[PDB]
Amino acid sequence: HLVCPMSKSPYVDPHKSGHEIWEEFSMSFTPAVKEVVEFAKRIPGFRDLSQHDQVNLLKAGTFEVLMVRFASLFDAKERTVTFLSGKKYSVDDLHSMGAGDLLNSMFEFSEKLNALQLSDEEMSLFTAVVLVSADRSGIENVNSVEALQETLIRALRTLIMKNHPNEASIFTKLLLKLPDLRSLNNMHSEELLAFK
Ligand code: HEM
Repeated sequence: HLVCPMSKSPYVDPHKSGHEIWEEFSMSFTPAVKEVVEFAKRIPGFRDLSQHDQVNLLKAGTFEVLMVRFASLFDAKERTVTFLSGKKYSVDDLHSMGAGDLLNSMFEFSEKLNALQLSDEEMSLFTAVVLVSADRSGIENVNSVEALQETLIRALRTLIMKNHPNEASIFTKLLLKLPDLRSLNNMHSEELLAFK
């Protein structure tokens, strides 16, 4: 089994080589990855970062961007995960196929985010913040990335205050999702790299 919803299905043909399995999986997740690249190019200040820092932000942050974008695949009420094919699998079945604490943590994350029911504009600006907030270990011009982060966070505060003048705490709640995403990213990378 391959219990990642970026796949078309969690079932693996055991008579395929590791390479064929990855190739097929890549045909499923690659369009999503390319969509994050096009999204990043549309953050105006992103293009002013060095080419190295652009690539490194995408390398570190693509997972967190997609986690936000695809939080709606996790239906906490139905306890189902929708895979990129549109097929749905119960949490129980996925656990029997080898999913565990990480899947549970993503449900918890998605439930809390899904429940905020952000508008498209709010979700899009939050996602920009997520990308530019990516792990900085690979970054050559930290101050430039921090400046862009600050600019986007200010825009997000302004948008949230417009849209939620009596619930400003939504802005703080969104910032507090950043270390949660970093945790999901760390745990997920461990699972990704352990895949045999
Ligand atoms: C291109 C991006 C991604 C790749 C290449 C990838 C790959 C993988 C691989 C190889 C595994 C281990 C599968 C197994 O052992 O059965 C995994 C686990 C998983 N991934 Fe992904 N993934 C990606 C993005 C995402 C995203 C964006 C999400 C959430 C929206 C996600 C959700 C999950 C879940 C729920 C698991 C199982 C967690 C558990 O074991 O409890 N993946 N991923």
